[PDB]
Amino acid sequence: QVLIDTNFINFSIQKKVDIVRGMMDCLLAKCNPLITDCVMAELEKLGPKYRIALKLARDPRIKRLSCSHKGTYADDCLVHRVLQHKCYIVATNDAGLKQRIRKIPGIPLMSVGGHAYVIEKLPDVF
Amino acid sequence: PIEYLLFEEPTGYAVFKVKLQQDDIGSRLKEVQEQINDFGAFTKLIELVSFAPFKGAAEALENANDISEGLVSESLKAILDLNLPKASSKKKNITLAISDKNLGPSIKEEFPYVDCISNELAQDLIRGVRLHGEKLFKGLQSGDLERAQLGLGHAYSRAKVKFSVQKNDNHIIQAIALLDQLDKDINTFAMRVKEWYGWHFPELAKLVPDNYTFAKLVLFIKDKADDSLHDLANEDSGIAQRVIDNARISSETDMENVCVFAQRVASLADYRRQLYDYLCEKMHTVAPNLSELIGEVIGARLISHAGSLTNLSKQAASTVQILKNKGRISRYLANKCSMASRIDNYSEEPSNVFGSVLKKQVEQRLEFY
Amino acid sequence: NPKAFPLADAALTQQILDVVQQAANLRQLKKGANEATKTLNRGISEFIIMAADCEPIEILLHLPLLCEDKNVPYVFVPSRVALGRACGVSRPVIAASITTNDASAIKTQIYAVKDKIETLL
Amino acid sequence: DDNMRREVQRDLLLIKHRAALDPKRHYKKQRWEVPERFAIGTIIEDKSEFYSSR
Amino acid sequence: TREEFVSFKAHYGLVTGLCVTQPRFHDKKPDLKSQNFMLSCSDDKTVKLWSINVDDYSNKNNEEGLIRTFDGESAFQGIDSHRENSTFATGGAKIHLWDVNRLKPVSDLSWGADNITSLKFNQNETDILASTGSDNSIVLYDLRTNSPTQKIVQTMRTNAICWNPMEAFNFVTANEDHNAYYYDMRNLSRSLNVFKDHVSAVMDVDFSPTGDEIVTGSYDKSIRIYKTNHGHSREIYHTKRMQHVFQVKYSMDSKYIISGSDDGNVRLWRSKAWERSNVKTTREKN
Amino acid sequence: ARIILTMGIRSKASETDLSEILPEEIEERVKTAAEVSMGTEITQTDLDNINALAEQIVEFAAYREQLSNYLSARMKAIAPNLTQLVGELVGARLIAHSGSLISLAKSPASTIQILGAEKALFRALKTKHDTPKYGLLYHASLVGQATGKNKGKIARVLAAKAAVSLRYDALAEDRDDSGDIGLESRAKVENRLSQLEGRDLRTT
Amino acid sequence: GGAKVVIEPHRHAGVYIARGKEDLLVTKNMAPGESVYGEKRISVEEPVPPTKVEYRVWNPFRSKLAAGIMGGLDELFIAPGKKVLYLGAASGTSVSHVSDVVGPEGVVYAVEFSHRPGRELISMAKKRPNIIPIIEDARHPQKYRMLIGMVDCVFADVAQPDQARIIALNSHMFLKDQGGVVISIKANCIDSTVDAETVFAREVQKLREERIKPLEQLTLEPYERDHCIVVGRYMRSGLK
RNA sequence: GAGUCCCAUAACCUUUGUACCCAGUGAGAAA
RNA sequence: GCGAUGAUCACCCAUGGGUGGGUACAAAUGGCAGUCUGACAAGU
RNA sequence: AUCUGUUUGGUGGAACCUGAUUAGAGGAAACUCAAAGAGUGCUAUGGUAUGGUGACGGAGUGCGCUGGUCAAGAGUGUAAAAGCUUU
Ligand SMILES: [Zn+2]
Repeated sequence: QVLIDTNFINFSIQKKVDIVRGMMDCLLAKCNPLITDCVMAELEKLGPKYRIALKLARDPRIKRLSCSHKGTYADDCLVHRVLQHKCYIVATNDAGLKQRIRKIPGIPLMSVGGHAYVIEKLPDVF
Repeated sequence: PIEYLLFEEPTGYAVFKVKLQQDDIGSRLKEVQEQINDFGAFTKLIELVSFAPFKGAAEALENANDISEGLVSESLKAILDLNLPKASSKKKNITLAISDKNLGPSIKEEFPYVDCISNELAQDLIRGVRLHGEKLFKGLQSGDLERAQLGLGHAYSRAKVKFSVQKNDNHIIQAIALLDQLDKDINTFAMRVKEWYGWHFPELAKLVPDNYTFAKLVLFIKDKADDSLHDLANEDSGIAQRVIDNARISSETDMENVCVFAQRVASLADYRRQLYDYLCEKMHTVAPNLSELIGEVIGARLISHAGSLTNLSKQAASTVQILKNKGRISRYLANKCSMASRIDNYSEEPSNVFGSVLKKQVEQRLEFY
Repeated sequence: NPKAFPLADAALTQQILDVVQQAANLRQLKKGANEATKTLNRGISEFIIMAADCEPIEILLHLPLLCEDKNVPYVFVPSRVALGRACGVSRPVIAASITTNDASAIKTQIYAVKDKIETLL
Repeated sequence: DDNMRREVQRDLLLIKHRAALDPKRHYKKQRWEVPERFAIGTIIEDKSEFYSSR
Repeated sequence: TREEFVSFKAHYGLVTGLCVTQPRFHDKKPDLKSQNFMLSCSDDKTVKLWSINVDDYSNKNNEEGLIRTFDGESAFQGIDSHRENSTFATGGAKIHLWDVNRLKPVSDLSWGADNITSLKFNQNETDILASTGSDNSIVLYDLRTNSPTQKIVQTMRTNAICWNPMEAFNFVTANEDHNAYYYDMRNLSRSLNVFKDHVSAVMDVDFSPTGDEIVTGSYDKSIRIYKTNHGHSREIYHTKRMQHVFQVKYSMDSKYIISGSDDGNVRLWRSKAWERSNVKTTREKN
Repeated sequence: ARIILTMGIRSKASETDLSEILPEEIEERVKTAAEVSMGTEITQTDLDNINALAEQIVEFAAYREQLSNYLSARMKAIAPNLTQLVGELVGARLIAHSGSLISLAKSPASTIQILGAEKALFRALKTKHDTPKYGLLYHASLVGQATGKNKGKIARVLAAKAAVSLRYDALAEDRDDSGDIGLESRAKVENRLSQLEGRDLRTT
Repeated sequence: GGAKVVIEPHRHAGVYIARGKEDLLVTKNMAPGESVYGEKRISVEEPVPPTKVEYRVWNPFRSKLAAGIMGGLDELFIAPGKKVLYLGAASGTSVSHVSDVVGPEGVVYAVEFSHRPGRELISMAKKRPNIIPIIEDARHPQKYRMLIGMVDCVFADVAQPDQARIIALNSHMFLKDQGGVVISIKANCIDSTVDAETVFAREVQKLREERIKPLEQLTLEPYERDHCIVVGRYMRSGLK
């Protein structure tokens, strides 16, 4: 189960990768993608330029969590809920969030690179 | 509209009248969620109109079982028929707020003009009156509500589990733990009686060594006598009258005192063997298989040292302390006795037949050697 | 509700007895009532099988209370003779226990039978 | 009181310097100053199991 | 709880109208204490009527969706239900009247061959309909005479109507020049108010159930609340996340305002922003 | 024991009352606890053993108080001046501590002061600490009447007068068993206790 | 076995540590003079003569709550004057320790559904009067809503997959606002197809969906493999 | 002047009389 | 004409004794083990 | 032992260095006087305030209102029905 954020969705649509099919042929496993309410709040706050990205995040195949905090800082929410539990893949393309996630141990990181998704800290990919 | 409220509680039934509705749409908000914690604002919502108390713990347990399995009892019928207005059954029923969605159908089966609500609004109204409790009732009930709660919880649980006080092994725990105490008490008290009568003649403790028999015969001999007919309860009695003729030891107030001491020893001596008969009977009705196998006093000490019939039952058979061939008949009797105690504990009203079969098995095993 | 309540039907009974036979070959089965209660109070047990037709029944009904205390699945097979025959010994057994082991070659089978009898229970 | 602290004042030193009583025991590093309220008590091993902790 | 009882893939196109009913069948009896009924028209030429399992009373203990399917030959654009007598009306290529028993329109009540974009029934004097046609027209219909009644042509297109629930002949129109018009049914020659403060096309209007103020959401991504006697906005609600508020209702509490935007979200607001919804002691109420 | 012999059962308590036991203010508490309780209902075959135990310990206390009557009688017939001074059971465990009445009589009054507190005494002598001042004589009624450091003071004067009366009782031959020497010694101790309870360390 | 320890109060109120050469988690004994499940006891003579009061060793391999305490929980809500609703009082093993931590002035409602554990619960609640045994299913709190009122902490040692619904129902009925919610989650008994961190994350998400704010979780690993205690408080308004 | 109410009403040791000994395991046993 | 409802597992003589180590109980005018100080104080 | 000189424990606290604080650092008393903080308790109850300024009250009548029952109407259904619905 993979936590998505907003620039990962934007780079997915910019590189024409499907979310669940890109995840499946990246990991060769069955993926459950998760949009937290703060990532969804960030996509809605991005305005009416990003309508395509918002209604591709509105997808019944993409399940969605319910964050319980004030504010819509998705990087704080993703970092907290991943270092609490260590049962999550983080799909992101922010340089700062990528550095945070790859500094906390045991957390695999997925990112749009080239024309498909790549995964780094998951040691069983083939 | 949530017009009336029915709160069931161990002291009786309460019908409240809802004064102000709480918000439906803003029911998850912070101020609406903590107005039921503040009492100064909850009393703006709820007003007590009726409280029918119970007739006692018997009717309390009856209504606790009826409320538990979702039925309208007769006291419920009385208080609802007193308090709720005769509304229509086809147009604008009166609205009662309950906390039990399967008690609702039993309320509409009896009063068709009553629609019942138990959703989150009625739930937090109900937990508001649960949170405040004794303050809403304005002083009109007998009995503290938590004390009635303790009584009703214990009664409900023993009813639901069918707790019988006949098959209650704590009686035989305390019976044998008291019987050992009075064994050593009759022993030390009659030892002091023999000591105080040792300087009246020191041969009664030589002829009659048993404590009770010594004490009862010295409760009526206080002198010389001759007339040795009612002192046989007669070779020992004849020797005792011969020793009274050849008296060879040395009051009145001290002798009256040691008569009171020997009367105390006799009273202890026949309260013992009343207790022993009681615990043999209680052991036959509580553990018949154990008492058929190894006897009533031995089974009593076995379940005492184990702590309970349940602890002796759930103990492993190789870890039972019962009291070569002589070394392994103990192990055979141990695992058969553990088997018998399991039968006897977990059967509900036990027979004696499996204690009989295990006694037959262990006598066959000892007669084989 | 009888005393020997969570009885298994025939398919679950044969699944249970097959994994009992394999654990008995792999030295992962402690068989008999007091060995079962020994391994139960020691905590090395994954599920206990009681047979619901021995000549008393409380003789092994002492064990559901122990399993409940320590949260261990317990299941009632309706034949002590078939249970002993599955255990691989020349006598009927009335209770048996699957001890825990992680160097065990039948761990998936034991876990599947545990899930089946726990959804039963 | 100090009258009882002057009777249990030695085994409190033993519990403070636990770490150098056995050369194989190796406790976790606490300090353990003497607590303000304590009580000295004796273990009752019961009459159920024998010979092991007895 | 802010959570859906049920969802329904109702149609294939846009569901262009939906309302709610207490369907007066004359063979069955409506169970309104455990079922709710909503019906809904779309541009795939269908009106569908659905029932919902509702947990509001605990009287009972069930075949929820799509109890019937009315069918038209052209598309539909609006729908509103009569507040009695099993009747509703659907606007579209032409405005038809329906009842929930018959599978076909009872009557076609169209002024001319110009289509109808919106519809509202009156709330008291329940047999007076009003409709907005795309020729910038507002038409009143009466259901005693089973006929249209009078129409006016304005400058731009009326997006919505709502009737005053406390005055029974007044209604408010919400139209494409950026303001709302408070009209008297007995004299449509003059508006009796104009509510002016919007800056793009007004998409939807609604009345408070107290009849004293209106809410008004528009194409500039903001909603506005107006006192009925003034004619300028008492309040504006906006959000960076809210885009193009297309539907606004005023909840029956008269205290909350439901807005449906076009990013997908339906949002609750307070009609009075500074007002909290707890119960109040008499010192704070005073 | 007397109350369970009186009532037995909780509903029986609801129908009965009692005033010779449990005086006048615990009645409403036992009635409220009888009305609501977490207790079961017993049977007759074990209520009979409960009743037998209750009458057993009632007769036990009857034997206790009549043995105390016997002790008071023998004590005021053997060493009556010690009874008039320090009391029956206090003088009794003095005599029983030291063995014989003559062996207690030939001991100095300081020993009779510290007579019960031997382990405190000899630890406070074998390390150089302060010795006790009360001993077995602390439970005399006069030392009960004193308060402060003057209960050490009148433990001392009570042991002095008790040595006087005790060796009079053991060594007299024309003794009359009437309490005369013990009574004049007790008057001396009482007015001494008066004159050192009259003083006060405050300044007025 | 006959040795001498020093009793010392823990950080948590109502529980103690007996220091020897191995130190023991220890509680005061509400029913002095007998052991309940065969644990060992400590008898101190505290100073009419001094009275022999005694203490019971809390075994972390037979108590999830003691495993949590001596793994280190920042806040238990079981406290010496409180009311605890124990769910899944599977015998009197941990309920006795919770009972005498809570003390004579506080109440433990021990809810259990099976009947032979209920018989042992009633015979234990005789000698511990502050235990109200409730033999009922916790999945229907209305069946015993008349016997319990306004608890301060719920403890949940149920081992069922509908755990979070049971906890939520009992909390919404009987827990007060900002009261304690202590949960012992067993991963394998919830479900074994996913890993332990997935099922703990889902259960914590279920708790905050039923508005119980989690403060703290602890894996309690040397005593139980793939267990957890989640300590939360019943926020009821504003987890934010 | 002065540490008992915190078991000298006691604790431990020694000797003398009375009743015993010197649990786990887990598939064998017999011929 | 077996068994998991459990098979199995200190010194001296040609079943019986001799010699003692631990267990509990009770006793001891057996032991530890030895019964504080000694002339002022209170008041006016 | 006019041997020994290490360790442990108490007393003591020079020089340097580090950290904090500074009208030097405290201490004791209380039916003392003030300044503030936190928690708890208490029906803490007018959602628009008594049944009534002879303008009023009470009694009775008439209208109004509530409930069930029966009858009639009407719809729907049907060979006829029955049933069901009916602001
Ligand atoms: Zn978030």
